[PDB]
Amino acid sequence: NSMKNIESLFDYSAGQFEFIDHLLTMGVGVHFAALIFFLVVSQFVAPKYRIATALSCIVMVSAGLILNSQAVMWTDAYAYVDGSYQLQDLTFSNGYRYVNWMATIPCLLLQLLIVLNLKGKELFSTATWLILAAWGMIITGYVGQLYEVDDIAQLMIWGAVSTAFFVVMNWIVGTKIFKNRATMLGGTDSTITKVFWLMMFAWTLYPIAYLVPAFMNNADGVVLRQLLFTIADISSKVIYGLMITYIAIQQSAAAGYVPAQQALG
Ligand SMILES: CCCCCCCC/C=C\CCCCCCCC(=O)OC[C@H](O)CO
Ligand SMILES: CCCCCCCC/C=C\CCCCCCCC(=O)OC[C@H](O)CO
Ligand SMILES: *C\C=C(C)/C=C/C=C(C)/C=C/C1=C(C)CCCC1(C)C
Ligand SMILES: CCCCCCCC/C=C\CCCCCCCC(=O)O
Ligand SMILES: CCCCCCCC/C=C\CCCCCCCC(=O)O
Ligand SMILES: CCCCCCCC/C=C\CCCCCCCC(=O)O
Ligand SMILES: [Cl-]
Repeated sequence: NSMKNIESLFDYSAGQFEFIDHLLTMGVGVHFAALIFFLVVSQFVAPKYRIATALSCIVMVSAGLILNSQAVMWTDAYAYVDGSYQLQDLTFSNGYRYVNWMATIPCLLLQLLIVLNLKGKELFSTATWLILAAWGMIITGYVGQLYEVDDIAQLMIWGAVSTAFFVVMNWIVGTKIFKNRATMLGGTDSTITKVFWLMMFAWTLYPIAYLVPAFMNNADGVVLRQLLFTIADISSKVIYGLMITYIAIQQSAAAGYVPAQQALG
């Protein structure tokens, strides 16, 4: 997993290396700061939607820990020798991000179905096919990135299969959204449409980072990839969670829940 990724192939100047480390540690503070927000505001959510904010708290920490682990692993592996940071130990890899995706993605999707006001049979059903679709996407994508150094052909083929799941996944998401927004309260039938387009954008940065080894196989591609993941993380997890929370609170007010009615006031 360490020799299979392109990061183990290049030396990095002090600028490139300190910039990556600063990206990873910044994502930590952003997520753990967001955690405190999602934690505090969960009281302003009616019980019907409160799980939606608790799932954001889980994502914030699941991502913050992996990011924090990525930073420490980033430093342990490289040592400044003769004007450039050089690989010293095989401990860094992007594979740990994919494991973070197996957990955060089901949490990001489940809280979307909760603000849409699904329940019972359809919730457990729609939730089962989206996760198995996301898992199939994450796994096929994990196998392909194991060849981002040896077999680029395999990366493409596995990337194609992973994209097949991605398309099917979003098709189910969009279908459920536009077939259930009329049920949403407080005027959130418009906000949920915006969250969807936020989804379609942020989630599409990952496959672009997945392909950086194919069109920019250099140290500046390693920096571009992490910069892409950083933009994607902050949008698919933080901003996405803020919109989900705003929707959760808004409907809580419309339903007559006072802590949300006084919070928005
Ligand atoms: C040889 C390797 C095997 C190739 C196979 C891997 C490719 C999978 C892609 C599409 C089919 C799977 C998706 C089919 C989804 C049908 C179920 C569904 O979508 O229903 C959900 C519903 O909208 C909510 O209740
Ligand atoms: C490896 C490449 C394989 C080929 C893949 C490339 C082709 C992509 C085509 C469509 C994307 C669909 C994205 C999902 C967009 C949301 C669709 C939706 O919301 O559902 C329709 C709705 O019911 C209407 O009102
Ligand atoms: C941290 C949050 C999320 C939603 C991570 C999401 C990742 C993806 C949607 C990755 C998608 C890929 C596809 C479409 C095909 C190439 C390989 C990937 C797994 C990177
Ligand atoms: C309520 C407080 C909100 C902010 C959360 C706490 C802020 C923590 C700040 C930095 C993250 C700590 C982990 C980064 C490690 C830095 C050293 C390294 O490069 O590995
Ligand atoms: C591969 C694993 C498939 C998982 C299937 C989906 C499981 C989702 C089950 C529900 C978890 C969230 C429960 C929150 C519901 C809130 C509504 C209520 O309070 O009754
Ligand atoms: C660690 C928990 C794993 C959970 C797996 C359950 C989800 C399975 C979904 C579809 C898997 C499709 C990927 C094909 C596997 C072959 C790739 C390989 O050889 O490693
Ligand atoms: Cl991530």
